[PDB]
Amino acid sequence: LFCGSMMATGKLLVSYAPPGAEAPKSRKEAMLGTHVIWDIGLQSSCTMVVPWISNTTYR
Amino acid sequence: GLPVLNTPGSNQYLTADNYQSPCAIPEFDVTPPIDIPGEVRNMMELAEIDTMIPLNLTNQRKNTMDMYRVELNDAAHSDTPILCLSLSPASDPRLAHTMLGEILNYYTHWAGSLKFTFLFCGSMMATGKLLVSYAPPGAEAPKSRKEAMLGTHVIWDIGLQSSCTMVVPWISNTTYRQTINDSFTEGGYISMFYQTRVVVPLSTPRKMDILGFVSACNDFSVRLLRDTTHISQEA
Amino acid sequence: GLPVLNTPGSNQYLTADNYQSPCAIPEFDVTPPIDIPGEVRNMMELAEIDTMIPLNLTNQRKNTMDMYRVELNDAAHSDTPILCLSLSPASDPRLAHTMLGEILNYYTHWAGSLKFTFLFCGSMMATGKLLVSYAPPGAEAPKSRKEAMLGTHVIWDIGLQSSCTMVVPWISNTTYRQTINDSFTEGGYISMFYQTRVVVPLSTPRKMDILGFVSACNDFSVRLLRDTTHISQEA
Amino acid sequence: ANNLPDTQSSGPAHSKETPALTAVETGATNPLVPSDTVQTRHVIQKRTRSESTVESFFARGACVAIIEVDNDSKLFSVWKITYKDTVQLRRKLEFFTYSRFDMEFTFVVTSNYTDANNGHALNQVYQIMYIPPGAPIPGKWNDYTWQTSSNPSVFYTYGAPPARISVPYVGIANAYSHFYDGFAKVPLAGQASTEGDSLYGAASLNDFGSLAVRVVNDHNPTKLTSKIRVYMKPKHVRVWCPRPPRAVPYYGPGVDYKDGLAPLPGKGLTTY
Amino acid sequence: SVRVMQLTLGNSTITTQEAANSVVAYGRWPEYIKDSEANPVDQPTEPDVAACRFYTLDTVTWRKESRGWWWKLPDALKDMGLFGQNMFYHYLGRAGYTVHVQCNASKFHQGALGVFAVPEMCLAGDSTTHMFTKYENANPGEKGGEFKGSFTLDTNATNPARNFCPVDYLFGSGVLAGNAFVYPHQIINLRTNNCATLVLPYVNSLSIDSMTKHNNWGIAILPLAPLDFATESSTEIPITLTIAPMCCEFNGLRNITVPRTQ
Amino acid sequence: GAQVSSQKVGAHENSNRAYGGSTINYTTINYYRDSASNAASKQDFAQDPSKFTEPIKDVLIKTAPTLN
Amino acid sequence: GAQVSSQKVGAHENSNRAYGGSTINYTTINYYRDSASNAASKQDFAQDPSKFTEPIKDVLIKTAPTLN
Amino acid sequence: PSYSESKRLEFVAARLGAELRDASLRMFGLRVEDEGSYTCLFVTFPQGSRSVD
Ligand SMILES: COc1ccc(OCc2ccc(COc3c(Cl)cccc3Cl)cc2)c(Cl)c1
Repeated sequence: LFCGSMMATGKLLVSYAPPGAEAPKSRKEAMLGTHVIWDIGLQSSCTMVVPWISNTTYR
Repeated sequence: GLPVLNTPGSNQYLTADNYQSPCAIPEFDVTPPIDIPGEVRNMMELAEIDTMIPLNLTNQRKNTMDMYRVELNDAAHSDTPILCLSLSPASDPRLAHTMLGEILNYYTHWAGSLKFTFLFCGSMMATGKLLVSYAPPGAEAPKSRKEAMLGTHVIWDIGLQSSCTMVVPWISNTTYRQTINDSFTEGGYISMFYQTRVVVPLSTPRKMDILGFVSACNDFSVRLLRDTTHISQEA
Repeated sequence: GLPVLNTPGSNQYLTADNYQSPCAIPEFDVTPPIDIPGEVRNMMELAEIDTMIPLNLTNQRKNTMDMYRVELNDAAHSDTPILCLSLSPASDPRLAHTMLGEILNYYTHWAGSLKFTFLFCGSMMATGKLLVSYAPPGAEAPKSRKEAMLGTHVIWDIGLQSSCTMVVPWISNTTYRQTINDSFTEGGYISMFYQTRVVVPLSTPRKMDILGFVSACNDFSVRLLRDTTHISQEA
Repeated sequence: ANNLPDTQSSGPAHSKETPALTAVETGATNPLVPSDTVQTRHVIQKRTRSESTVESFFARGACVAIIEVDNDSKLFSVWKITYKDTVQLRRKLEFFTYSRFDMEFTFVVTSNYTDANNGHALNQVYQIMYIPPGAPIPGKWNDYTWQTSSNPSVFYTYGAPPARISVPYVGIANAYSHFYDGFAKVPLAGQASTEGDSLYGAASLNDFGSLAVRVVNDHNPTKLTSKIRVYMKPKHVRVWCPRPPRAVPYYGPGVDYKDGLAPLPGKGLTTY
Repeated sequence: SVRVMQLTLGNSTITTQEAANSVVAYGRWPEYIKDSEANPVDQPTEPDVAACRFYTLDTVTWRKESRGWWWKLPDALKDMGLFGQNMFYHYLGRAGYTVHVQCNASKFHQGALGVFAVPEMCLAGDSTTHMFTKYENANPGEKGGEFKGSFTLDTNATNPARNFCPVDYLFGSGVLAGNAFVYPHQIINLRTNNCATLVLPYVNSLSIDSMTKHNNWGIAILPLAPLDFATESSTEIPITLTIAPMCCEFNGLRNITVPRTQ
Repeated sequence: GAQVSSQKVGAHENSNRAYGGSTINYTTINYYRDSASNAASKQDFAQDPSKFTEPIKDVLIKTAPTLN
Repeated sequence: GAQVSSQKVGAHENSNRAYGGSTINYTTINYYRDSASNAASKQDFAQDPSKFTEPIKDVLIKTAPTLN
Repeated sequence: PSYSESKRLEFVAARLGAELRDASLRMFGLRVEDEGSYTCLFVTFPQGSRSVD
């Protein structure tokens, strides 16, 4: 949820990287995994779904 | 053999003829075509696409990106024109180099309606009303909003829809006009004025640009293919 | 008589024209044909027959029967190429003089698949596995079996069936390639390596030859008839 | 190549439909007609776009080369086939990115004595031989290459109507590229800088081959010069992807520029 | 509405609340090669979700003084995940794209960016030698290049730069920039939209080509109306470029290509 | 193998032949096997400029608001 | 005595004449009694290369062992 | 400059731009890959798709 004023704008990148590689430290690495580019505006919130990507049937 | 009689014109070479001739590479296996996107059938299709007009040909702005920018400001209302143009699409320096003008320079005659679209590039907080006008030839070229308002005009209110289109209808004596500056086939004048004034609140830029676009309407046509003066070759 | 108009091209002589002309020996009793064996209808039929490739153009072997022999031996396994070739059927010196290359030199464009057949001429007691490869253009030409194995390849096991064929598929950007060495229409690389090694028992020759053959596949075609550089005439 | 629509009469309006307002940011052009912004009368439109069809625009023989031969190695000349040696046809073709058509070539041949009061020669016959990329190029005006057993040749007799031949669509691609944003080679890592280097925007080093022209008659000590002006006309035309036309002077085969970079004149913003 | 959208490709989603529709170049949506237009006979590879996803290239910053930026496709994506891998492992490659340019500001900012997608976007060089720009300079990758306000001839004969000199009003190729609107485009006018979205089909005179030797599309971004804010002579707003290849199919697999650099 | 098309008469003579009959038709016969040898028929079609003028994904009406 | 054959159209004009009608046909008439005077029709057939490529007595399948 | 495959070659001309051609070639090496002979042929917009052996 964005709690800035109405006059504030911006675009953010929310990301999810399945295990096994180096944890993303730059937008460049994060953008290679599951991600949602959130544009701020009227709809105040943005949802990113972290899909079930696993080797085992249960964690 | 069969008796024949040679008529005048025989053995000549008309650069615009349309005859058959022997093929120098017979039985050649021609590469078939593929469906490439963006095929064109008529040159007029290109004349109907909006192209940006280099409206500001002042010495410091001509031949730079600034020739396309016409600046407005939040000054108090004035009746003086923001810009002036002559409806000579192929010859007026501001129209002659647009996609429309470029094509018209390969033809001797043009006829049809045109449309000018203006884009407001000020901030969202800026408002204003402008009067775009078209005056058919024959009288004094409008120098005040009072004269311009007596001809064809569109009062543009600035807001959400950023642009406004003014159609310059085909109003002519001759069935076709010439692509050169000639008084007999003169087209008239285009001008813009402030209806009210550009108004902005505090912390907002007081000067902004507008960009102009020109394209042909669906009743536009050209004829008599000729050579353009827009390309030359020395030696 | 009937009024006619002479068009440009009149009275010229196009070396590739196809017109009628008067017969200088009228009513001549032509000798009828007989059914002679081996008639040909298309030049491409000849390009589809296996012809031996002069693979060994080294200074001592070129222009001798040894230019056709590529020698192998029972040495321990090595990753270095036995031979290297460029897929320029009309221009590569090793391909340009085969029946296929000879025909391609009478045309400007070629397209289609090719096949290389290799014959093992060692004794019956000799065994071995070889890797024949084809790498489409664009990367470094393979210099080790490791790089070659990443492209199109056939692993040939030597035995009863003395020969092995590797088809070089038509993989091209352009619809037709040129019959000259040109990078824009480059074809790739052909190379051979030892998969295991040639093994022979005692009292058996440790070195033997293999012969290579090249022919066109059924989807091969050429176009634009031109003159060959393979024949000249001084004075 | 057809008709234009009629103008329908249009009366006054007072509605919530505003075709005059738009938003060019979308990338679209507002399809307005006069009746959208003014009151119009009914006009039965009889004008057509018959002459602006892609075919009619190119249906003209344009000069692409002037080959010269001096019948006293100049006894023969070779011209690398191209449309970029001249500017007029080139600029028209470049309104599009790709094209596909057949070609008609007409040859206008002129000759004259260099000397006002010296020499004489019998009527000349010319041989225009097409040398497809790969075929042997003549070294002398009379070597074996002029036998043309496979190359197409045109023998022109001076004074006869201009010679003319047709050529099919000969491209190795599905269309001719007026612009090629690439190279014929990719330099690989490790190779010498001399290696893998090629011209930007160039495809084959020899795209269409060239023309070899010579006078077949035995040359006389008389000073004579001939010029073959090559005219080409694209027929059965199809073109793709329109581009803005060339605004500044051409500077070579590429899109390079150097000299006339300030094409527009000055004009007052508020001057009609 | 014309203004709210969501684009999903593979594992990547893009949302926007201030769009101005989207442009599909020449009205053609990207597609795979049909059997009737096929050329190479070998079985193609189609990475699908692994290559056809949104890749975010480096963010550039727009200032009052910016002249413009340009990129080449597939060049700008050559180092992007599995798309780049497939590009270098295969002799031939084909792909369409969804270009999404991002640029947000505020209601007190002004400026308009013209985003053009140009087929065969050949640029002008810097020397008197024709077509002299070298491969390494013509293919900058994800960082792309910039437009200049004037032409400046490289005179160093000993060490020629062999680079491009794209003058902005000449569209970097000797044509007037105002006519660049004949190419598929959108305009990011700060008072109207956040972005520009263009769907580009594969355009070429062949069905498939070498992606390393040839760039099919060029992306040019020019400030049509310069950036301006309140009273801050100092203003900088970033422009992020996110592109997703579509309908990728490669032919002619061999060892990997490693092009020469810098 | 003759192709008979009609001409688009511009200037009309004071004849009925200027308005009808074979007098406003023209005849064509190809003499060469290769289509390249043929002249241009010039009976060329047109098309919709939409691919250039409105390459928009979500179709919009001019009367209706473009930005919705 | 006219022979009317059809051409194999390579480059197509933006006409329907480029796709059909007598506009894609060509006409031929022989003027000489001797067949030698005739031009070449060029409507030439092909054949099986087998007489050269596989002049083998006992026919063999490529999938099957050649040496059996 | 394009090397038509004789791996043992060195090309030294001011290329990728232009000059034009007073070009020098070099063959190393180092075995007697002898003669035989060699030719040098140029191409030209005017008459010169030709030269001498
Ligand atoms: C995109 O625009 C283009 C594309 C290709 C072009 O040239 C291709 C071309 C190929 C072969 C020949 C050979 O033509 C000839 C023959 Cl067979 C015999 C005698 C004379 C000639 Cl002249 C001529 C032109 C040109 Cl000029 C413009």
